[PDB]
Amino acid sequence: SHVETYYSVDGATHAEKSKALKADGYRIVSLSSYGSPDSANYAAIWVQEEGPSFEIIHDADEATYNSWLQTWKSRGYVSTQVSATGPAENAVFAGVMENINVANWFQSCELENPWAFSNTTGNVDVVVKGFRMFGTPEERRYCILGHENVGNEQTTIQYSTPSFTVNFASTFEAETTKRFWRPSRLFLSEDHIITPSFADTSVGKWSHAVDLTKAELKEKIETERAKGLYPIDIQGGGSGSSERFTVVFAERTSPKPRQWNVRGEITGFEDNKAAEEEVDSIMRRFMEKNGVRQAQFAVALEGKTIAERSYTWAEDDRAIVEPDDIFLLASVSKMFLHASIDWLVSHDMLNFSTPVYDLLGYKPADSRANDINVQHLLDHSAGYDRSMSGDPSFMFREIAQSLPTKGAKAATLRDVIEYVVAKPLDFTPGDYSAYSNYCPMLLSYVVTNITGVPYLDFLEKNILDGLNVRLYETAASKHTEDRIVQESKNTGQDPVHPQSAKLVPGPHGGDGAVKEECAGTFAMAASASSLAKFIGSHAVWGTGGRVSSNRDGSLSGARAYVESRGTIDWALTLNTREYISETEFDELRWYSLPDFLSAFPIAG
Ligand SMILES: *[C@@H]1O[C@H](CO)[C@@H](O[C@@H]2O[C@H](CO)[C@@H](O[C@@H]3O[C@H](CO)[C@@H](O)[C@H](O[C@H]4O[C@H](CO)[C@@H](O)[C@H](O)[C@@H]4O)[C@@H]3O)[C@H](O)[C@H]2NC(C)=O)[C@H](O)[C@H]1NC(C)=O
Ligand SMILES: *[C@@H]1O[C@H](CO)[C@@H](O[C@@H]2O[C@H](CO)[C@@H](O)[C@H](O)[C@H]2NC(C)=O)[C@H](O)[C@H]1NC(C)=O
Repeated sequence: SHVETYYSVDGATHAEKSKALKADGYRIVSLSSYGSPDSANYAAIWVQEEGPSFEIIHDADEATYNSWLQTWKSRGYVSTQVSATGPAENAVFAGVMENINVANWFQSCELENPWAFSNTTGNVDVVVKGFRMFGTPEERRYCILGHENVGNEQTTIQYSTPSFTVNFASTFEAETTKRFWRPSRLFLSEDHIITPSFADTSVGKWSHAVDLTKAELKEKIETERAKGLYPIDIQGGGSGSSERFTVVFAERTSPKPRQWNVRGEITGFEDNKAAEEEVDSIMRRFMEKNGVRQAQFAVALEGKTIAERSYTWAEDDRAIVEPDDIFLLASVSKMFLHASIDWLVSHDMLNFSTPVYDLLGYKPADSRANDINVQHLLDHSAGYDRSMSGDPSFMFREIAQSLPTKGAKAATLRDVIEYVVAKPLDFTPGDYSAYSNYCPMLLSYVVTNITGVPYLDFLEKNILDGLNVRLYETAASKHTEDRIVQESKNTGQDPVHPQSAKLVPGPHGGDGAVKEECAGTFAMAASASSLAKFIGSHAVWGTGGRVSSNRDGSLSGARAYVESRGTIDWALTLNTREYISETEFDELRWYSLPDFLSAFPIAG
């Protein structure tokens, strides 16, 4: 639990301190090598706790390191730290091998490009555990070490190549704007380039400093120690006068464990308690394997909830999901648009046959766009193929920049429509269907245009019948204390501030959508229960009353599924789409949960 740190020590001092700390029940959790290969310096962190046997090496040339690596590999040991300093031909190496059980690990110190590490790892997702960009600027070499990502941990590392240098301040700001995201390591090269790695695991309060002299580091370590933060990473770079340090501090030595929580009741089943045990077992296996933190399952019969199970597999700093919490619905949002158009047609305010752009007063660049009717947009047969021409729903930034205001103002729904009506169709209306986010955007504008009511107002008054279905607002700052965390590793350029260079999280504009203009297509949020209830009297797919079909949505931060099968309706919400693969999700929604509904009947 006690944390011992040293930095700016030579091989001989490292070896003395190592032998004494180890003999007094410490294990090495961080090793950095830096400086000149003829006089390398070391920074190390040691934690006083029990654990498996380990081996360390330092001042090792390539031959000695590879021989020692291969030797301890052959004895079941696993590389957990790797560092190198100097020109390729002349480099010295340091490392830690541990007697741990890791299925698959990978390491190369011969990479000339860090992106080449994927060829080493094949089809296996890894968490990078060790790194050093060594060599020289003209002849760059990389040590990269990765462990198989058991638990599907969410991580990033931003590499610098001979042809691109990471701006550390802007990367650090972008990555830590994502909720719970924190530095794991701040790797540092001899030419003072930071290669930072991030995680959304929790070590309590944390802090960091970069570009520190040993004097500044010593002060910073004392400052943080008084506050009860201890070093979890330390990295040196440079020799002599230009020696500098990165450091990350945390309250804890290791990530908090996740804890399992379930809320809600199954009420309308033959054997309610045996139904809970089985579906809990299914969801628990899925969430543990895929590292999913927050999820909901719900069954409804004729618009009435007969089952709700809300699931948390999360550290104690994530809210415990309840059945009435709301999840970003992504393209499940579309069934509310279909219901809105159904309302307008059956109240004689619109026809399936109504030509849309003539109704709006637009003169398309494509004569064929004059034939696009309400039905074409419901069916996605209107002529918009995003595989050919890209997806307008994620082009708000590029669209705003094309305006006369030249990116000073965010693009509106109307701006996207005007942009699209001035571009050709990809195909003749009605020839085939191509799944389109844009088609229900244009129909959401038609709803406002015909009624003079904002789409959200129209939904509350005439469609939702008091269901808590809400716009998921774009801005990250509106979501910083939300119970439900919409999780993505991803960041992108900001469509709300189209002249800003600063990357925003994927669920908060990073994916390229302004959610305020996408209520009709994927920007709504609701409970699984609200979904299961709604599809009881509305088409889950297509337009009209209840049908036997299903609908899903995928955005950065969200996965949702709803299905009407037989007499009942069921829904599933996840706080992520970054589960392991589609095959994990498809198995859950197409075998596991349907096979549960078969094996556990509703009340007789
Ligand atoms: C249904 O959708 C259509 C298509 O979007 C929409 O028609 C558009 O309405 C706007 C008004 O909101 C029209 O824009 C006007 O165009 C005239 C010239 O033709 C301009 O001079 C107008 O300027 C006024 O407004 C400006 C902005 O506040 C001010 O800068 C200025 O001082 C003026 O007061 C104005 O821009 C637009 O031409 C149509 N577009 C088409 C293709 O018809 C329609 O209003 C929607 N209907 C409903 C009921 O919502
Ligand atoms: C929906 O369809 C009906 C029937 O085609 C349309 O009603 C017609 O409107 C046009 C234009 O004003 C008239 O010339 C016809 O005489 C109307 N027919 C009838 C039977 O009333 C209606 O305009 C369409 N709605 C929309 C919004 O396009």
